[PDB]
Amino acid sequence: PEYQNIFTAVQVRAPAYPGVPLPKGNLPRIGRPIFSYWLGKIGDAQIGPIYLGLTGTLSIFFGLVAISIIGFNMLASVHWDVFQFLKHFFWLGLEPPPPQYGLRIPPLSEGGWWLMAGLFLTLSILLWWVRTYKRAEALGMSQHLSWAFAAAIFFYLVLGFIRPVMMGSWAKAVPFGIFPHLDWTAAFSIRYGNLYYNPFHMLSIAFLYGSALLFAMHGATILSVSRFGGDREIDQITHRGTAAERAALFWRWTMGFNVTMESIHRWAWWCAVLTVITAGIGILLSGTVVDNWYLWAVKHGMAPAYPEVVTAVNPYETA
Amino acid sequence: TGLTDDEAKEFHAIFMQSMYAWFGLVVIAHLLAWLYRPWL
Amino acid sequence: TGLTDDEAKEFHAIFMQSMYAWFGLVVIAHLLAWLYRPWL
Amino acid sequence: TGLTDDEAKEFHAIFMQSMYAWFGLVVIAHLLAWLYRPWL
Amino acid sequence: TGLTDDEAKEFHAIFMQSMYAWFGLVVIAHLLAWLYRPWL
Amino acid sequence: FTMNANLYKIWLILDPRRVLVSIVAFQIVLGLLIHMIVLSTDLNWLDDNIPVSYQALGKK
Amino acid sequence: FTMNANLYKIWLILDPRRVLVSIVAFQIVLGLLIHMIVLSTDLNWLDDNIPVSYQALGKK
Amino acid sequence: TMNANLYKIWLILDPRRVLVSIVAFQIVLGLLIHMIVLSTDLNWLDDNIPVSYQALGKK
Amino acid sequence: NANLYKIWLILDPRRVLVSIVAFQIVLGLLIHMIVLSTDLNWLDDNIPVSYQALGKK
Amino acid sequence: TMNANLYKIWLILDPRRVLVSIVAFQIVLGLLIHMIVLSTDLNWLDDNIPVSYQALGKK
Amino acid sequence: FTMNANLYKIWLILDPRRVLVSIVAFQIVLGLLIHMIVLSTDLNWLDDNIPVSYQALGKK
Amino acid sequence: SAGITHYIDAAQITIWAFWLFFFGLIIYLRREDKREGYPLDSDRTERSGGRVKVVGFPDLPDPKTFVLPHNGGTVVAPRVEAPVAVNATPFSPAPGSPLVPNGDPMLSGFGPAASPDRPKHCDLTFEGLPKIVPMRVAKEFSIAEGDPDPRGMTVVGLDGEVAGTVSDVWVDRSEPQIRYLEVEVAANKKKVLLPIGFSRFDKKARKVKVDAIKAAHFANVPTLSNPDQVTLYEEDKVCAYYAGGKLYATAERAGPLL
Amino acid sequence: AMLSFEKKYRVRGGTLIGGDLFDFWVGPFYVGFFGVVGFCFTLLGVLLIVWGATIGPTGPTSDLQTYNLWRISIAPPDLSYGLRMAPLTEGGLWQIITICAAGAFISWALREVEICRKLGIGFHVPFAFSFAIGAYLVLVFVRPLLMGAWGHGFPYGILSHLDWVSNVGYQFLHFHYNPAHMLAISFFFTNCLALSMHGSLILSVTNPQKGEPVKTSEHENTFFRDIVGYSIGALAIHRLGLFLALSAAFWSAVCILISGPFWTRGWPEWWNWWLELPLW
Ligand code: BCL
Ligand code: BCL
Ligand code: BCL
Ligand code: BCL
Ligand code: BCL
Ligand code: BCL
Ligand SMILES: CC[C@H]1c2cc3[nH]c4c(c3C)C(=O)[C@H](C(=O)OC)c4c3nc(cc4[nH]c(cc(n2)[C@@H]1C)c(C(C)=O)c4C)[C@@H](C)[C@@H]3CCC(=O)OC/C=C(\C)CCC[C@H](C)CCC[C@H](C)CCCC(C)C
Ligand SMILES: CC[C@H]1c2cc3[nH]c4c(c3C)C(=O)[C@H](C(=O)OC)c4c3nc(cc4[nH]c(cc(n2)[C@@H]1C)c(C(C)=O)c4C)[C@@H](C)[C@@H]3CCC(=O)OC/C=C(\C)CCC[C@H](C)CCC[C@H](C)CCCC(C)C
Ligand SMILES: CC(C)=CCC/C(C)=C/CC/C(C)=C/CC/C(C)=C/CC/C(C)=C/CC/C(C)=C/CC/C(C)=C/CC/C(C)=C/CC1=C(C)C(=O)c2ccccc2C1=O
Ligand SMILES: COC(C)(C)C/C=C/C(C)=C/C=C/C(C)=C/C=C/C(C)=C/C=C\C=C(C)\C=C\C=C(C)\C=C\C=C(C)\C=C\CC(C)(C)OC
Ligand SMILES: [Ca+2]
Ligand SMILES: [Ca+2]
Ligand SMILES: [Ca+2]
Ligand SMILES: [Ca+2]
Ligand SMILES: [Ca+2]
Ligand SMILES: [Fe+3]
Repeated sequence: PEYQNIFTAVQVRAPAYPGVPLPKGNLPRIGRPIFSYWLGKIGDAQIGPIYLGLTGTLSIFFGLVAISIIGFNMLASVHWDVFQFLKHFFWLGLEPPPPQYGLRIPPLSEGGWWLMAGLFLTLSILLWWVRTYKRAEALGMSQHLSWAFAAAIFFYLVLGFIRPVMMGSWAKAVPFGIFPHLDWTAAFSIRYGNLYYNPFHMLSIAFLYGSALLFAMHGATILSVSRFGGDREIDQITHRGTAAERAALFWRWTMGFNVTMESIHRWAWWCAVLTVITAGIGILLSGTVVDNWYLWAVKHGMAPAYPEVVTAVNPYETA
Repeated sequence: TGLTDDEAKEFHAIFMQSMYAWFGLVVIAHLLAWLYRPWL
Repeated sequence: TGLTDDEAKEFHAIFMQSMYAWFGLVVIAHLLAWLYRPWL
Repeated sequence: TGLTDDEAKEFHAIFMQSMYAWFGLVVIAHLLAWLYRPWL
Repeated sequence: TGLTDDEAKEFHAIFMQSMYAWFGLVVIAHLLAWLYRPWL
Repeated sequence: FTMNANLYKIWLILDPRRVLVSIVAFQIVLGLLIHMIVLSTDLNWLDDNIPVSYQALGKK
Repeated sequence: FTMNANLYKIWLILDPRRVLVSIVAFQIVLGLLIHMIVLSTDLNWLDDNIPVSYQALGKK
Repeated sequence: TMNANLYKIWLILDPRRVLVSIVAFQIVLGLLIHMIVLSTDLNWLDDNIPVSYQALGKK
Repeated sequence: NANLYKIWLILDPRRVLVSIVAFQIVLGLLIHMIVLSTDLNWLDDNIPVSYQALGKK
Repeated sequence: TMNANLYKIWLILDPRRVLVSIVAFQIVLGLLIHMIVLSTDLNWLDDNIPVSYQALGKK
Repeated sequence: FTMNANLYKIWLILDPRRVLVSIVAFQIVLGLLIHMIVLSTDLNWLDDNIPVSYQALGKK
Repeated sequence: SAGITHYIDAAQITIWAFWLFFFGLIIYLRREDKREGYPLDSDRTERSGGRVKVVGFPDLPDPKTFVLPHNGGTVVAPRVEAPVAVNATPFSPAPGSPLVPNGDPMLSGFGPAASPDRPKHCDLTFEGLPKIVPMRVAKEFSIAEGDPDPRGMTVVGLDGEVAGTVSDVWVDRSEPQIRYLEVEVAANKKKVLLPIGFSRFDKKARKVKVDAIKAAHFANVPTLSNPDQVTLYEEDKVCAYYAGGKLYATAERAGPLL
Repeated sequence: AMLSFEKKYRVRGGTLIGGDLFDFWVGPFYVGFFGVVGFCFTLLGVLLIVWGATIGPTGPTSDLQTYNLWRISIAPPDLSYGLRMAPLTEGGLWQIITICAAGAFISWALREVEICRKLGIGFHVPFAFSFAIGAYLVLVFVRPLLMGAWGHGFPYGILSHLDWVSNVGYQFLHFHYNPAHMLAISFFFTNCLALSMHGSLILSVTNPQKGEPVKTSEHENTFFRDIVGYSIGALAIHRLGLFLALSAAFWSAVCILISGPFWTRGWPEWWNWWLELPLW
């Protein structure tokens, strides 16, 4: 019956803290920070202000462009009739260029807007990684986001520049819509064996799990010992305490081994990065490498073998 | 900002020029090419 | 709230007027509209 | 807000001449295209 | 804001020169373009 | 405005900034909304009828 | 106004501002919804009939 | 007509909001035009003339 | 042009600057594309000759 | 014509941010140029020159 | 309102604001929801039938 | 893959790659995992696992140098630590047997209410002033517009019966979040910091029940050296107490139910 | 053995349903009333399964029967024996294992609790673990029941259990459109993003730039207050986390409890109620 740190019960407030000032080059921060009791009944109720440098704008701009394309072309589809646009929303989208112009600039119509819009969600995305490392260390901060961001941004390119363009196919590159995009993953699994057989996916999974696992534990753990300032990890990292005392101990008399209020945060950043890493891996192999991972698998002695209560015939042979 | 009026311009020129090394390097690249493969 | 009766009318009058400027502006829009391609 | 009547009227004036700057440059824009490629 | 009329005015011309510089640099871009392959 | 003359009162409860700005947006959007919903099915002067010759006849 | 007589006490329990800005939207939305829904199937005056076939007669 | 009583406008509306909001609107809107138009019949880039210098020169 | 100067007393010049620079970078990268995509793909399609078509073959 | 007035800019804009970032701006674009010319315009490598590098090589 | 005599007490346990505005949403949804159900199925009085198609006869 | 060697191609190489560098990085972590708390203490048991190495397979890493904030000493890791006391007696001499909290456990400072001796220097904010302070100096603050102000709420033992009340709710200059509540006890007429984390709000009756320690225990609550600010050392100190209550405040709790 | 500072927490008792007996440690693990049992199932599984590895498909002789994790897999009984003990060889064994595994996660789960008590801490951990526990039941129990078949669950194959999904997944064609699977997926993603941020940030403040101080929240709470504009807060992250994950699970849990016993058409269709709205 103890206040289980769910939603900050009683809150409090103080003026808008525009963060630690920045050196000679970091333009002025911008915004008149706001407060939201609700949002704040979970976290730092203050809102903003936010920075906006060159890449900051430069990137944001290159952002709300593809959107203004992948967004436009899409609406066009349902002949500028929003009503249905609203209906066939989750279905709509913008497809890539036809297998002909494999790499050539597709016409203003046939998959053109997609290559256009694409490149603008190729830069802005890559430019925003800059809007990190930049605003990152200019805080006296090292780089670990910027890092991961790549690992992720890596996989994104393994779904474009690096592979789709690597197989000469302005098609082999994912569409641009929830469902259709939801289909690309579907389509892919097929066109090439069946991904469940490409290790680097069955791998990249365990990770997307671990993260779904760990940052899910340490999120609790912290909480469990959040009374003992566990949440204050920062210092716990430096000057330990009963927090990291009670915590790690848990896992010690649980799964045996254990670690530190520091270490964990490591595996964290790792499993995560070691996810999109393995992602873009398979996705890169699958295409210009093995064509059917199911065959691959068994051909390596991997793929299992069950009895056979059902089998069919083969027209191409008897006929 | 972060500068004055003298040391400031010292840079204006110092770099302005250098850059032209490029524009020039680029132009040799754009002209030497044109001579090679005519693009249109 | 934050305002009193005295400027309550002033903001009231300045805004009300303009509103009718658009109502006349757009009514006219729908006029040339009907002129061009009649609808329903 | 953040100002008084004085600074206010001055802005509005110059701010207008700048708006008619557009309408004129854009209307003349439309017209030039209107002559070339007729829409409707 | 954060400046007076003096320092401000100066900025207005200096960048203005470089601004039209664009209108000019890009006008020569088109005019020589329209020359090459007429569009519309 | 036979009755909407006694409305003067409203302004204190209805903040000027909240009512002014917010309504200039609803218009800025619906503006496009309409032209889009109408441009979509009703009639499309853009691709509905001539002048549409230059596109086909003028093209090749 | 069988009940509208004593109904005045209503302003007292219901926030003037909360109820005023609320109908402001419900009406603003209900109406855009109704013209959206009716116009969809019932009578789509837009792409439905007359006066002339701007598309049909004009396009061709 | 409007201007005389419209200076009082900036007396409630910040100059920055109008200066900032308008630029954003004029350009995104400007863009959604050639854009929604370009994809429309009166396309100009690859639609018609001048003489098919591409079709002629290419082949 | 006369009265245009007063704008610098309310809006941070640096802002509009970096704002403009980013605006002309995407646009240009856009236009050259929005056109090279449709109008005249001056790069690959018409000139000078097909060293690849008439050559590779 | 306009060269003289501009030098006063350095005080207002930091050299490092503008200089090193451009260092990239210049490098990024030139990489994505061969990227566009190489991808579509012409493939100076496998284009013209006896593409029979493997037709006369694999043999 | 016979209950009233014995029904007044309800309001000491049920906050006026909590139940008043609350039911206001309930009435608003169910309603919208019902037309949605009936209309959509039973009889779609709107696009369903009579007096007769207007856009269909005027279109062709 | 389990038998030995079968197929042979390219991609299958790489699967070996990552699934190698993994077993490398895995160790990296292992080491980085060991920084603090290492090496182990007793021989109550040996290292469970495949290869029972001296002390952990990954040779303990080297010292790490933590450059603390302004006006702050420097910390490193690993960093040998001075053995502590064990105010308890082993229920059994058997390795792995529990240690009973001699005398009054509530303060015997053991397990359920034990703790380390963090630096005795109030952790400060960005520039200088100390982060966690009472709403006294935290005058530039204000209760969340809406949330019922806790100042004046009468605390109530887990036994139910009152146990003093409250005073200043120690906010923070770093994050506008309440971290402590001053509790002018009833018997001590003193001040005992209440760890919000342990304080359950009951905005209905102005109360703030804490199912952690009986009303009386608010007297044995480690007293604050200074009321205008609290140091890390004690930051852990006040907390750890109530903590014990979780397994002390009642004979019931500690002992099994079935 | 004990940690540098563990030696001072190993109080006596704190157990749940009894356990003041085996209330001791071994290596770095606390036993109690649950560390004990879980073990049982463990070998009467980890090894009981070995029997399976031994037996295989046809029999321990069939060329089909192998010893390669990649292939080894214990198959559930045929839908035939609905909600009844199947012949180990034909199904039961599978059930048996599963029988155990249930408790092995119910024990270790509870054991976690006793611990959570000893170390006088919060219990967010187990409570969390439970979801994860549950999602394993509502995916080999809650479902198969509303399918009248135990053998109607899934296998225990190193990768073999993969297909089991492949099928049951396609049983609705584009499983992808399942409303849940969409969200539940989304979470298992968002989680793998925030995580790839917190665990990053921290490891970027406590070990910041060269010749720099162990930064303070006075940075963190701004790090994103700059890039993205706003910062959920520090305490928060360790909330959003559990949230995401402890939801993602419970979601997916729904995701496959309804797929079948609550919906037979291809999901893509479910998405129709949308279209058919008397509006567009
Ligand atoms: C479309 C048919 C024509 C064609 C017609 C045109 C037309 C018409 C125009 C261009 C223009 C440009 N074209 Mg072209 N172009 C063609 C084929 C090409 C090809 C190609 C591989 O085939 C390439 C690589 C280019 C490349 C270019 C760019 C050099 C140039 C500017 C674009 C821009 O807006 O940047 C965005 C701008 C910027 C980042 C900054 C502006 C630069 C100013 C001068 C500096 C500001 C001063 C500041 C205070 C000091 C600091 C300097 C830096 C910021 C550090 N063209 C074909 C053959 N091209 C434009 C041009 O040349 O303008 C001069 C133009 O108007
Ligand atoms: C349908 C077939 C017709 C057609 C029929 C109509 C009809 C019918 C109407 C329009 C209307 C409009 N059409 Mg049309 N239109 C056609 C083709 C076009 C094309 C085209 C490229 O082909 C374009 C670009 C347009 C463009 C336009 C807009 C000019 C206009 C209003 C838009 C709006 O909602 O802003 C909205 C509003 C606001 C942002 C704010 C409210 C305005 C207030 C009064 C003053 C702002 C005050 C503020 C607080 C002070 C600060 C100042 C600044 C904001 C800082 N039409 C075709 C040929 N069009 C409407 C119109 O123009 O009415 C006059 C209209 O009624
Ligand atoms: C569609 C058929 C025609 C055509 C017909 C038209 C028509 C008709 C018009 C244009 C217009 C434009 N066309 Mg066109 N156009 C065609 C083909 C093209 C092609 C092409 C590659 O083929 C291109 C690149 C363009 C590009 C352009 C833009 C340069 C221009 C403005 C758009 C806009 O939204 O302004 C929006 C504006 C803004 C965001 C800025 C705000 C304006 C105010 C007054 C200034 C701000 C004040 C501030 C406080 C001071 C600080 C100064 C600086 C900002 C620092 N056109 C074809 C051939 N085009 C428009 C135009 O140029 O009008 C003059 C126009 O009306
Ligand atoms: C497309 C048809 C032609 C062709 C036409 C052209 C044309 C036309 C041009 C090029 C240019 C270049 N081409 Mg090409 N090119 C072709 C085929 C190739 C092939 C190939 C394998 O076939 C290659 C590898 C290249 C490669 C190159 C680059 C060397 C060069 C510059 C690109 C760049 O972005 O620099 C990135 C730039 C910079 C970083 C900035 C300037 C360098 C500064 C001085 C270094 C930084 C200094 C800093 C302050 C100090 C710190 C040090 C570190 C940076 C930290 N080309 C074909 C045959 N190529 C351009 C060129 O060479 O200009 C000279 C050019 O204009
Ligand atoms: C289905 C076949 C029929 C049909 C049969 C029916 C039937 C049968 C009924 C309706 C009803 C309604 N129909 Mg119908 N209706 C049809 C076609 C339509 C069409 C159409 C375009 O074709 C439309 C737009 C409507 C619209 C409507 C609504 C006006 C109406 C009430 C909704 C409600 O639940 O209140 C929501 C409620 C509330 C917000 C609050 C509760 C009300 C209380 C008593 C007052 C509030 C007190 C408050 C505390 C005081 C403060 C005052 C202000 C709030 C500040 N119908 C077809 C032709 N319709 C219902 C109706 O009108 O009942 C009167 C009804 O019973
Ligand atoms: C057919 C192929 C279909 C498909 C079919 C299915 C099917 C069929 C199912 C899922 C399920 C799920 N799918 Mg799907 N799915 C597809 C594509 C995807 C994609 C994708 C990017 O393409 C994603 C991200 C997902 C994501 C998801 C998850 C939301 C969801 C739950 C997984 C889980 O963690 O259970 C969490 C599970 C557990 C916690 C239990 C295991 C842990 C136990 C308690 C402890 C083990 C201890 C051990 C035995 C002891 C030894 C010690 C060792 C060291 C471990 N799917 C394709 C389209 N998907 C499943 C689901 O919804 O489950 C609810 C499900 O049944
Ligand atoms: C294992 C690695 C995981 C990961 C890591 C990761 N993601 C990251 C990072 C890292 C390390 C970042 O550093 C970066 C980030 O958040 O930086 C602050 C990011 C990020 N991950 C993101 C998304 C994302 N990550 C995903 C996944 C993952 N990222 C992996 C699980 C997914 C998926 C598919 O599950 C998504 C969708 C972004 C939030 C952010 C990168 C943002 C970026 O590059 O933005 C560029 C700029 C724009 C898109 C412009 C936006 C335009 C306007 C600001 C908005 C206007 C409205 C909008 C257009 C709506 C339409 C309205 C119209 C009517 C106009
Ligand atoms: C959203 C919740 C996430 C989560 C949370 C989570 N997991 C947890 C916890 C928490 C909070 C723990 O506290 C607990 C832990 O590690 O405690 C120290 C744990 C745990 N999560 C584990 C695994 C695990 N979690 C997974 C997922 C998740 N766990 C979710 C992503 C997954 C997968 C596949 O995604 C796995 C494999 C364990 C390592 C551990 C629980 C260990 C335990 O209680 O083991 C008991 C039994 C044994 C050691 C012996 C096994 C003997 C059995 C008789 C055999 C069972 C056979 C099995 C059913 C077949 C498997 C074959 C498959 C390949 C088909
Ligand atoms: C032929 C042949 C060999 C046959 C085999 C025959 C055999 C061996 C038969 C025996 C079978 C048996 C009985 C096997 C069981 C043996 C046992 C007991 C194995 C241990 C079981 C077990 C659960 C092991 C752990 C499983 C693992 C590694 C899961 C990985 C998940 C993962 C990444 C966990 C992270 C672990 C860490 C680092 C935890 C520490 C940790 C965490 C998580 C915090 O949150 C935290 C917060 C604040 C401060 C500190 C900490 C902290 O230290
Ligand atoms: C009309 O629109 C209005 C005005 C109403 C505004 C509304 C807009 C809306 C609602 C937009 C909505 C957009 C949505 C929902 C988008 C959804 C997108 C999804 C789900 C995308 C999913 C996956 C996308 C992927 C994987 C994209 C990959 C893109 C790549 C890899 C692009 C690569 C580009 C490259 C490499 C370019 C290189 C340059 C060239 C081509 C020249 O090199 C040769
Ligand atoms: Ca598709
Ligand atoms: Ca027309
Ligand atoms: Ca009509
Ligand atoms: Ca043309
Ligand atoms: Ca060409
Ligand atoms: Fe953490």
